[PDB]
Amino acid sequence: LRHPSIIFIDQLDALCPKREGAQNEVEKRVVASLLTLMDGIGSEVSEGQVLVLGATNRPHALDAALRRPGRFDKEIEIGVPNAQDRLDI
Amino acid sequence: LQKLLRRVPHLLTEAELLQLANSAHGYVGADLKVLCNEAGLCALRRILKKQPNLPDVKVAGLVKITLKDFLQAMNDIRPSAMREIAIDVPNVSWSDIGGLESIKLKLEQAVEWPLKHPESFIRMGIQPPKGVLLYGPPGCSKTMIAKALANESGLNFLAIKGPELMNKYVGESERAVRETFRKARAVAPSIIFFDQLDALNVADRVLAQLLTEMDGIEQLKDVTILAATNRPDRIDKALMRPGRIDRIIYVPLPDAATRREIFKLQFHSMPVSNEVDLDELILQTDAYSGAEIVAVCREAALLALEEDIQANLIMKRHFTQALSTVTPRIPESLRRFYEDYQ
Amino acid sequence: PNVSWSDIGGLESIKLKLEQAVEWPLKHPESFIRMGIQPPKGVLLYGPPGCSKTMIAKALANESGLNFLAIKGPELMNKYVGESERAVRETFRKARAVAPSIIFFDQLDALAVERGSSLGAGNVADRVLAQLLTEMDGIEQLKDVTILAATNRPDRIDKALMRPGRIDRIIYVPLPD
Amino acid sequence: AATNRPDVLDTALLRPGRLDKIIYIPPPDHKGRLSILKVCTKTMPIGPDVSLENLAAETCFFSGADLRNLCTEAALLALQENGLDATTVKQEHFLKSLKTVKPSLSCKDLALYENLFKKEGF
Amino acid sequence: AATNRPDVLDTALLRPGRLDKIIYIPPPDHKGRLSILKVCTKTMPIGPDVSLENLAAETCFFSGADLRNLCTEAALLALQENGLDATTVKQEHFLKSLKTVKPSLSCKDLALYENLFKKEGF
Repeated sequence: LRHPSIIFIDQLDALCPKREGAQNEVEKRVVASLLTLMDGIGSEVSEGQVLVLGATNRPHALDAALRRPGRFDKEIEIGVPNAQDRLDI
Repeated sequence: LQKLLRRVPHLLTEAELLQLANSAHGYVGADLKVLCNEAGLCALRRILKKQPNLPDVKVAGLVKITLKDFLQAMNDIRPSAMREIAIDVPNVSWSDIGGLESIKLKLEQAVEWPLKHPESFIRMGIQPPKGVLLYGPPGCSKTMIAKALANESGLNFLAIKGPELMNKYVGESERAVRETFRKARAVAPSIIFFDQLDALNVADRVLAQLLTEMDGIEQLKDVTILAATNRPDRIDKALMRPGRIDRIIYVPLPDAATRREIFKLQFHSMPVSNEVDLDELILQTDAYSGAEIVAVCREAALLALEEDIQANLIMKRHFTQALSTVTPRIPESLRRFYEDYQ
Repeated sequence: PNVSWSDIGGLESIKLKLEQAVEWPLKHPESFIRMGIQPPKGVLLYGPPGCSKTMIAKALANESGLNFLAIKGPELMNKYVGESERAVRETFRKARAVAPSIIFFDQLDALAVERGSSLGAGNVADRVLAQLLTEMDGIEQLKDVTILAATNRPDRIDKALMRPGRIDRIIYVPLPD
Repeated sequence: AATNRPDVLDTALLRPGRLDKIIYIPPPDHKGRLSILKVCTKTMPIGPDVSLENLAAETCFFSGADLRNLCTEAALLALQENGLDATTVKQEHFLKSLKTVKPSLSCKDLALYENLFKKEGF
Repeated sequence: AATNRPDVLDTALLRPGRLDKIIYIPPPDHKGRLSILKVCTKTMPIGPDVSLENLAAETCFFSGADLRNLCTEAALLALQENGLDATTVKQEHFLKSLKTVKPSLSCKDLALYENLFKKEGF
């Protein structure tokens, strides 16, 4: 409409944990349709107004196809603190 | 890959591309464009990290590619289809296994002789035989015989594994059988290598799916099923019927003439001294499967390099030491099981 | 911590055999082409049960200078199927991102389920083994990652892991002196 | 009706009024196996050194399908040995085929039919 | 967790991390069966003719509960054959009660456990 859209997606793991089972349900078919909107619409037509944010709960339940470069290529690790790191809490 | 590299400069040779094409497995053509984007990015990161730290007027003028930054680029960009069935023409010849003359002619009677010489079965009054069961002691020697038959004269190759299929779920085991026989009939000579089928709820409706498709290739004589097992007892008698599986061939542990041919091929590629004798090595090597005879020669040659780094010849003392470290894995109780069965 | 080679008494001939798979492909490459041998991949260690095999591989990671990563056998078995399948892939990706590294897979004999108790335990062992065989093919030409494996029962290991190119050397460790 | 496991069928089917006549199809004897062998011999060029009476005594605990497999193997062994234009099948081809073809009957299921015999249905 | 048929149990339940330190509850022995009889005959008035060692030698393949049934029924037979007011349980009442209490163990059940005992499973 006027593209102010800062896209943050919560419950990253709860979208599809490695596409679940996909027996009679459409979690596999809403990724490649969304892949037109990002690889195609999220990048080709955005010049900086489209950026997808998402944090993961389980590190070993996300889909491995979402770690391809150009889409979710980088990674910033936030984890346990050190003794000096938990001092200034 | 040769047409996707028509614009990007690279430094790769003919044997370097064939090594990359053979190692790439399950990559569809859409993944290879993503992989060719990542090779140009990772070479740009290598040439900026390198000790030329000049501005980029002519840094990007030359960022040629190697095999090292395709192999780095395959870490992040991974296969997209490694469950789909693909055909191949495998490269194993009969001279690599050792020369198995009598086993070759029994397999040749079921895969070539129904088409090339059909008058011989009619004058002898026997029906031409269909699919062959192979039984023997455990090892990897049975699948190399089936791969070597698929190399000498046509006969493109497809494979189904035994206990993988049984422990899977209900639905996915069904059309995996039907898709294998469909692609084997599109490709004009075909060998369907079935693995250990003595593993065969899940016990019904996979055997029943396999029975109705193997009756479909009854009249078509260009498709041959081949099966291997370690136990001849627990194959059920629905499969062992005249019409589906007739011929039974025994593949033994290697005898005295076969073990000399594996040794003589291996002594060509390595410098062996003239003080050892082959006839002492044949008698001490008894019950040594074919992979273990290759493993003795690598062990004895590595031990001679350990005692001196500048070594030209391999002596008798290393062969005595290599025979003690490598032992036969098969127990001797299973050895007389197959001798009492014969 | 760290254990050096002079802490462990004896076992000096196991050092030269372990150096032929790690340091000798890059430092003396011309000896293998003189004999006609492809240089060996990672090493299986077998013997009596104990803590002696962990101190040998940590002495290799401390002397020449290498990264140490560990995968433990029974801990991959009692997890979820998709959880266990990618823990192998994340470990091989991290051990390839840092360039000289040793992967120590401990207790390989845990990837072999008797055919009973097969309410799921069979499938876990099939999909872990097929992922591990795919990663061993990938690190074949890199000449910088070695897989040391330790076991107590040498005959329950699967036959597909012992083709020439995946695991080549078998080394016997003794009873402790 | 034809079945190979009589043990499992409900006693309610063998009442008078549903299934009356029960016929026992025997496994072959020595004289029975000599006549099964003459059917398979009928289109092979068997030379004048083969005695089927001595071979019928050696073939114990065979069914009819295993005797059909024995003549198939001995014809195929004479194809690979004497050549593609082989004309005769001899006795030593038949003795070598007994080592590969093995019996499928036993005294477990043969004595099962002797128990079932009188057991209940008499 | 306690069970009496551990052949049915799942292998994934018996793993390092789930359930370890398996303990075996021995079916009793002669020195062990003498101690069970002293617990049961503590309250009972026992005459001085009864020897508990001779009863434990004749007792074989008894469980712990069958030793309690033997002391119960031999005490009831003393009330029957010597009236409602009696302070006597003699030795012959115990031997007369061995004809109506039978052992509940055998070598078929006992060698099952000592086979799983041997690897196989546990």
